[PDB]
Amino acid sequence: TTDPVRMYMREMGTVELLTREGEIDIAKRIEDGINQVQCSVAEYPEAITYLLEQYDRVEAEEARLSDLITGFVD
Amino acid sequence: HARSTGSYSLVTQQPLGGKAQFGGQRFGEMEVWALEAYGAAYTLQEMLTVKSDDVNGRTKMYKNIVDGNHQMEPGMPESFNVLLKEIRSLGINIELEDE
Amino acid sequence: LKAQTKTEEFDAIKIALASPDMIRSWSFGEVKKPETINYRTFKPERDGLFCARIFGPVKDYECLCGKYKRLKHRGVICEKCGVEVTQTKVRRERMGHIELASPTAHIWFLKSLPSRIGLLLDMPLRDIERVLYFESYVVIEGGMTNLERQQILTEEQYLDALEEFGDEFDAKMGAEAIQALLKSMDLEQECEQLREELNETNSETKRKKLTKRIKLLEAFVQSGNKPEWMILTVLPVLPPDLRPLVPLDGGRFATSDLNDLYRRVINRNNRLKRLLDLAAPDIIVRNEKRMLQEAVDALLDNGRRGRAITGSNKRPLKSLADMIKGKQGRFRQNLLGKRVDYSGRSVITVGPYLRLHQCGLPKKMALELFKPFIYGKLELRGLATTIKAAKKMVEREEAVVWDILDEVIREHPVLLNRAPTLHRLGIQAFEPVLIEGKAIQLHPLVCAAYNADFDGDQMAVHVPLTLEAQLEARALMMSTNNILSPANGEPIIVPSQDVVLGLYYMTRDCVNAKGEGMVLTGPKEAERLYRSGLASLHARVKVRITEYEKDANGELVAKTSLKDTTVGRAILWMIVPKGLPYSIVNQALGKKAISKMLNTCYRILGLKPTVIFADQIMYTGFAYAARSGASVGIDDMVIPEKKHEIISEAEAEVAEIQEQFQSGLVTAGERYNKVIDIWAAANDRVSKAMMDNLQTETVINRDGQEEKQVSFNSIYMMADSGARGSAAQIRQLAGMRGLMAKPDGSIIETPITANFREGLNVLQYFISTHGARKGLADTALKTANSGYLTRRLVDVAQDLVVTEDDCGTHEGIMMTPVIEGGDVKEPLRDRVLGRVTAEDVLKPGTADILVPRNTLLHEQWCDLLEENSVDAVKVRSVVSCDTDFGVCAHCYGRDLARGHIINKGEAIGVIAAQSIGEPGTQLTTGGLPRVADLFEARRPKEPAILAEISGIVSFGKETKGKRRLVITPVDGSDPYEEMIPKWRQLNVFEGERVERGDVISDGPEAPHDILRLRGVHAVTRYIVNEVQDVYRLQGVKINDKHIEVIVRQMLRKATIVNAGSSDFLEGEQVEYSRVKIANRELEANGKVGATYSRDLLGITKASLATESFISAASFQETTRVLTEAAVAGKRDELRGLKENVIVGRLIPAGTGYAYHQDRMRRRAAG
Amino acid sequence: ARVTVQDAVEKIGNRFDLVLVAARRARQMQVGGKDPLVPEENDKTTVIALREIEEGLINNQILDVRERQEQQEQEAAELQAVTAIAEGR
Ligand SMILES: [Mg+2]
Ligand SMILES: [Zn+2]
Ligand SMILES: [Zn+2]
Repeated sequence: TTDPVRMYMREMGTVELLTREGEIDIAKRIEDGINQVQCSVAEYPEAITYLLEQYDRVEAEEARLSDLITGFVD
Repeated sequence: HARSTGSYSLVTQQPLGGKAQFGGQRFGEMEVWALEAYGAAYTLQEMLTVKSDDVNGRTKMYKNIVDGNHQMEPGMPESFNVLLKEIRSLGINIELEDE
Repeated sequence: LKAQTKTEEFDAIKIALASPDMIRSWSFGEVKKPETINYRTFKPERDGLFCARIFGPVKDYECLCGKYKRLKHRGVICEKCGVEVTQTKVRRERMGHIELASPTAHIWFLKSLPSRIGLLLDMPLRDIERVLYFESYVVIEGGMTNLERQQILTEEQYLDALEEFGDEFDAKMGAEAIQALLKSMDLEQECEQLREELNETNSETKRKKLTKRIKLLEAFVQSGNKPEWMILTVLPVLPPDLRPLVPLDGGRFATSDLNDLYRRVINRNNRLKRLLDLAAPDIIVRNEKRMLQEAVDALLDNGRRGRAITGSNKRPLKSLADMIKGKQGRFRQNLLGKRVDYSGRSVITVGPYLRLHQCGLPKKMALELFKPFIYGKLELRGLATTIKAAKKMVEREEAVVWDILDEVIREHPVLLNRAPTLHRLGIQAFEPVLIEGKAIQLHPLVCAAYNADFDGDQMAVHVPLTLEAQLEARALMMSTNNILSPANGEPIIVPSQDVVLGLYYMTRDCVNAKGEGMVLTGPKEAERLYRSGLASLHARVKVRITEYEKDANGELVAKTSLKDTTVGRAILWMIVPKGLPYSIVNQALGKKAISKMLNTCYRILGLKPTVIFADQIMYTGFAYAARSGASVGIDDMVIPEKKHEIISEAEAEVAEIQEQFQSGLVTAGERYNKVIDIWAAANDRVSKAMMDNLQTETVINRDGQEEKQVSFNSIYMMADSGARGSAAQIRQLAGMRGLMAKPDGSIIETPITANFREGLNVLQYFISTHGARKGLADTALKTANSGYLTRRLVDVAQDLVVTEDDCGTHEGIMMTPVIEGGDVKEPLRDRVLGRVTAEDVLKPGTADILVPRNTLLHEQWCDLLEENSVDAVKVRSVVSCDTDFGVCAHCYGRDLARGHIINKGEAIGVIAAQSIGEPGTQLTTGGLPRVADLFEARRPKEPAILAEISGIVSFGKETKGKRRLVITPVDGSDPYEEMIPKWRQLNVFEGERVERGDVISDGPEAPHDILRLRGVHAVTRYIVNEVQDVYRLQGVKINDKHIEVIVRQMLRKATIVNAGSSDFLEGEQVEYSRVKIANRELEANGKVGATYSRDLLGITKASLATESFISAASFQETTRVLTEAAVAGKRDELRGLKENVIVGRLIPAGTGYAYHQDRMRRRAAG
Repeated sequence: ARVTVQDAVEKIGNRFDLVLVAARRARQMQVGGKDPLVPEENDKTTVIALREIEEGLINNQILDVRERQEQQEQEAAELQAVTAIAEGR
């Protein structure tokens, strides 16, 4: 009927509401996915040496601690 | 009411009274035909170009009226010049060809 | 020589689709932000709808940041925030753009009634929208797999087809899909395929759409437009000052609605860009794409989907399509119609002292109007040191400035105009006469042409500034140069009322009066007798007069005699110049004769003598009318003595017929007609009683007992002279007035037995009310109806102008007297006057040429034709003129405000439309709607049918709903059989031969037939004679010429039959076509020339087709015209009137016709 | 004043070309290049040109002729000035 209000309400109504268990399933999946990319990042030598070369600039007053790490675990 | 040169409308440059010095008389379609039945081209051109709608021609005329030279260097009426931008504001390319 | 690369003077114009890169050419920056102004400092926020960097400086020659404030610095782009310092005018010029994330459809090419994207792709509209809303997938460039190129798929089906065919198959959805379709489309290849299929299958359903589409495709290819451009990549933004935010009093702001729209398009667009880098789910970015699509649509043309509403205000915000659009179409020269400087207006008054060529002008009006001239003149002679001091002088109104104004006014015409301008006489030029007071004085003789009463009507004044306007006004628009109606050669300057009552009372005679019988040497001592009080104005007297006849060769003869006349006629003779005979003033001089006096004076002595003559008639009329002491008393209206008795006798008839209805001798309906009939007869009786009594009852004595002459009673003189009043209105004053009518249209059987001289009771007035209210309503409505008709008329003609000198065709129409049923409802002399003979006409014997081939027939020639008995003259008409794209002056006629043959370059179409339209107020099948039906060609409700072909006819087959008529030509082939419903009573004899165009039944006939079967001259004669019947029945004089030009414009188009150059059935210009087969008749193909058939298009339909699109964009639907033109890349060359007015240059007619000619030949040359 | 232009319309038939010719002449007088060819009554240039038309001493042919002559009258003066521009070589 055009009137994009209609073509949204009817387009979204197909997606079924999540069960309380289904949310944790997807969220668990999220954890897996990111950690995969985190581990994949951990496996790159240049990714390490780069971080090293960057912190050496931080102690040399060529950058600031806020522009590199947001903090570790803790 | 009588008006020589008064204020002008901003949106389209046209005679408009702002001082309560009234804007000039409105020249309509029927009056244009009346000029068309007569052979008067210059009266009609000056009517819808220099006397009203041309932001340039009006001043170039006034200076000539005091200088003693009766002429008109008409140019293009600002209404049509605005209409070009409205058409051109759409996906329509409108050009003035040749020479 | 090099053509040019800078500003010369353009000819034509071109229109086409805009490329994304082409749109980027205009854009001086991308508007990246919804911000308008900073909100505290009101300066434009950079990269926003209002931006100094992209568009222009806020104030003249000054940078925004303020670093470069000097007028010397100009091409400098400021280093802080780049703004090239230049006049603020450029903020009204420079455009912008916006780069859209996803493609977007242009609503004009999607939703136009013949959806352009739809029929370009040969795809339905609902499908395209279903694809645009992401509601389904469509195939593109299907390759060889399973699928059609344009086929539409659903979710599962697209998925299934992809699992089956991974590659070598492609499908998209949304705007990107449609753009992919259009880009992949190869128009040339599609053209070839479509040409073959056209030839193979014969069906109307198939080839109608087929031929329509093929035209579009080949047009679009040659256009230069590439289909992709219907999908917008880049969106232009309108210059800021054309949609301003400008402040008001009290610190409030006001702005155009476009901003609210433009702002939206940016935001959603920007949001979409954000939504791309965030990797949003499909369901969102799709919704965002739809929202962007909806927003752009609302910006371009609002109202074709949802009609979005502006902020805080219910009223839907006006979009760019609505800015161009309107009532009607383009306000840029629609009604109404742009404000104009150097003008004014006020209530108008008489000023009888004026010469016909001048007018009284209020002092203050002339001061404020000529202000620049006064300034310029004051320092030319040195009365003011400088322009400022001159201003201070006229602002101080120093006594010395008044004399300078008398100089600048003297030779400098002014234009005068009234409110309902109809024909060209609605504006006339006058010489200003400085007059104390705030009222405009207008020459009485002109009051007829303006239809201007003095009851408070206002008139407008315009100053003709340029020299050409002064000479145009003086030599064209001047009052004295139009003394004759352009509709008919009769003078429109005819004295009106007071003046004609003066001359009527002047030349009249009573039976016995002072000075009766004496004799005087000449008019001089005749006036001396009258003014001294010795002799009465009207007395029978012999006086020696010297009249003149120019009947020699260009030479005035003189002859003197003793004429039997009155004193008034003797005195009046002093005015009549030279060669007019005394016979013209020797009569009673009514309003009708007093007009033909001026007319003959014009057709004999020329222009100049008639002007001064006309003035004198007015002056002497007013003077002598004042002497006459005419008045109106209550005893001036004489009621018949027998009135009450007539009412009583008429009252017996109704009671007689009533007794017959009580006894059933007569039916109810028959009674009503009967009673109504006796009352009507009674009204006639009372009317023809008071008319005899009132007219002749002056009964007076000369030397004997009695005698009776025409009454000298005041009110009779008014009605007799032609000044004012008529037998109908007089009848309402004295005799009973009418039988009124109840609202449903019936007429009440108890008339108004009283009149205005007596009292009307409660009932009679209440019954009279309906006639009044319907009168006012009818006139006020018929006024509006008349105007609309003139519109259609000027739209269908307009550009028709006299172009060539002589087209040189013997062709023309046969002019005969109208000869209706009696003797001569209109003569031959009036029908042929001022026209040109088609071929030499014979005496009853021959080898004697009276009028030699083509000659303008003037008064002498028409009287020479009347001397002889000649009953028939063939006359050249504008409908048969061989000249293409105009009319040759030789075929038109002489008619103008001047008696000479029509000039080269005068625009006849406008004056034709105006001449027909102005009287339309006086009209009332029957009436003005009958006229409208004629010019619209409409086929009647219960038409007749004309024999398709000559030869013996008979009836065939049987009753299916049509009983077929079978025609059998003698020599030719039989096969014509027409299906005629047999339940319509026939006329045509089953056993007789009928010529093509005979009467096969009764009832009106469609003029399409008459054109087709009888021919062009037949149908044009039918229209002119029928339309002229309507007007002449109302007493309107309109020469047949104008009607003939309207007819020519109706038949402008024709439909080809044969072939060998162009397409078979195309409707096309007979100017173009005839010029094409005349060009084809030699060279080219030896003769391949194609046969056409003249067509009859109604005025409103024929006006639809106009080569210039700017003209069509005016009065038609703008959107459709612009689109339909924009696709084909149509190039408007101007060449017409309407278009040149819009663009504001010289009209290619009249004074301008010299220019355009000089320019037209320069074009397509070296 | 000039009440009717009829006499001028006789001299040049069209009556539109009359306005043009009278215009061209009226500027020759208004812009001071020339002087009237017939007694000026205080009549403005508009009417002076029309009087010049009525008396038949001014029309389009004459004006073009007069103008075409003045071209050579000026081309005679500058003859040395413009031939001195041989510096083009
Ligand atoms: Mg009124
Ligand atoms: Zn700056
Ligand atoms: Zn012709």
